[PDB]
Amino acid sequence: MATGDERFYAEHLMPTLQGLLDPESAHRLAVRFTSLGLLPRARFQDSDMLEVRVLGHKFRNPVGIAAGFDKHGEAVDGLYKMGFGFVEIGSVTPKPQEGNPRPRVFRLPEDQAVINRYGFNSHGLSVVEHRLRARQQKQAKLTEDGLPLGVNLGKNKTSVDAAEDYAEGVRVLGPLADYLVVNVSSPNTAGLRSLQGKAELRRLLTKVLQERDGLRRVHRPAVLVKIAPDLTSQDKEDIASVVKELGIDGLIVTNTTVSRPAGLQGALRSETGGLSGKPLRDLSTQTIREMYALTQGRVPIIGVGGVSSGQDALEKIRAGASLVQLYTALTFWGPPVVGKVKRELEALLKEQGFGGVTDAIGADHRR
Ligand SMILES: Cc1cc2nc3c(=O)[nH]c(=O)nc-3n(C[C@H](O)[C@H](O)[C@H](O)COP(=O)(O)O)c2cc1C
Ligand SMILES: O=C(O)c1[nH]c(=O)[nH]c(=O)c1CCc1ccc(-c2ccccc2)cc1
Ligand SMILES: CCCCCCCCCC[N+](C)(C)[O-]
Ligand SMILES: CCCCCCCCCC[N+](C)(C)[O-]
Ligand SMILES: CCCCCCCCCC[N+](C)(C)[O-]
Ligand SMILES: CCCCCCCCCC[N+](C)(C)[O-]
Ligand SMILES: CCCCCCCCCC[N+](C)(C)[O-]
Ligand SMILES: CCCCCCCCCC[N+](C)(C)[O-]
Ligand SMILES: O=C(O)c1cc(=O)[nH]c(=O)[nH]1
Ligand SMILES: [Cl-]
Repeated sequence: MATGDERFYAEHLMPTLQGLLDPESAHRLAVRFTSLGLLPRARFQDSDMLEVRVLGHKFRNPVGIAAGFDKHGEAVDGLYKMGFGFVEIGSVTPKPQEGNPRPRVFRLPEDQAVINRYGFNSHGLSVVEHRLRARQQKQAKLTEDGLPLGVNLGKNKTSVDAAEDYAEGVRVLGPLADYLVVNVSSPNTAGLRSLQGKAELRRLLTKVLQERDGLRRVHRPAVLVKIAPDLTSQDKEDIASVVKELGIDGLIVTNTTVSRPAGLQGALRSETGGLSGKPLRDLSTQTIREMYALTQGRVPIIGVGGVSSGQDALEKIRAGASLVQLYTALTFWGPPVVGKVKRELEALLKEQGFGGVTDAIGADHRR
């Protein structure tokens, strides 16, 4: 196949919207529309070849919405409707906070990229908890039906105890989540990425895991750590070592990059913030590949960064990802991108002689 809506969105609707509205306004409107289920028809029907079992769950397809689109858990059901196999909300911080001053998001159209410096704009734990609670049973059913929910946790700008911020998040939202993410890789909170270093991480993660283990069984989420694409080889080794020592459930690979790859064309390339989309794609993929190897393929990875096609998804899966996420591609191609990626991925799995996604995970390593 290959669709009318895909072409219409790509060639007319999205460019027109970007023309009318700055990126943060467009994002806010998109959250609203999605929250109301005002979406183009998602014709694609997930086949069994797309199902994955990981992280204590069944995932009907392996394509999720990355953190940052639904920061505050306002559009979860709309996102499933859009065809994502799983939804991750957040980052959520303990107390509400405004984030950085505007403008703080920038398009690089020539690069199929975005740069953001939101700074964990967040409604806070309390608000989000209540919002999730209002739909908790409906989510339990969705999760049973292979449509899990992740919650990504951040820390407030003025916090004097990062580990406590994460612990508070585990206590408040963990009971509502299939998986939690310790996001220690935003580039837009001072000092945060230092939490990726070995001693800090071990201390923070031990606390987080303790908190988690203290939740009742039916409310006990998987815990993953989301890492930057900008780590040294030493940092990566250290993270793998800690994940193994502590039994962390998985990794999310990667956040945005503070690098500016050679060749960027957008006028806005030198704006401060994290860069996402196509220029991030292979950097991301390579990081997955390295982490999979460092963890002996025993630690589930959710691969993210510059996925806008089936090939992109498959490349990450073959590199070691059990699941993938996308955000920036949505910002270019709109909702039809979801079915596009899934249709393309199913075709390529068939063409490469995989019985389904599961058979492709980590395949490059076994060559
Ligand atoms: C506007 C924007 C906001 C984001 N905010 C968050 C966040 O709150 N937490 C997080 O873990 N990642 C956040 N990210 C990163 C994405 O989850 C993802 O890791 C990254 O953008 C790479 O995927 P992509 O190239 O498909 O966008 C954000 C990304 C963008 C573009
Ligand atoms: O337009 C953007 O630049 C932008 N930037 C971001 O950083 N985040 C965003 O979310 C966006 C907007 C992307 C978007 C997503 C969904 C839609 C949509 C939703 C429902 C129905 C039709 C379109 C439209 C635009
Ligand atoms: C101005 C010359 C015509 C170019 C417009 C592009 C053709 C249609 C694009 C795809 N469609 C919107 C029909 O789905
Ligand atoms: C609310 C819709 C207002 C639309 C006004 C702009 C129409 C320009 C069409 C541009 N394009 C050829 C890319 O579709
Ligand atoms: C109101 C300012 C002009 C924007 C009108 C909306 C259509 C913009 C489409 C731009 N472009 C031709 C590059 O697609
Ligand atoms: C709402 C402020 C700017 C308008 C941008 C585009 C809105 C398009 C509305 C489409 N719809 C068919 C649902 O009415
Ligand atoms: C009814 C047409 C409304 C005029 C819209 C003016 C364009 C807004 C500027 C957005 N921008 C090009 C900076 O993205
Ligand atoms: C955030 C920009 C949204 C603009 C276009 C919305 C199109 C909605 C189509 C709804 N329908 C249910 C009619 O498909
Ligand atoms: O809120 C942000 O600035 C944000 C958080 C995150 O983890 N990644 C990112 O690119 N932006
Ligand atoms: Cl420059």
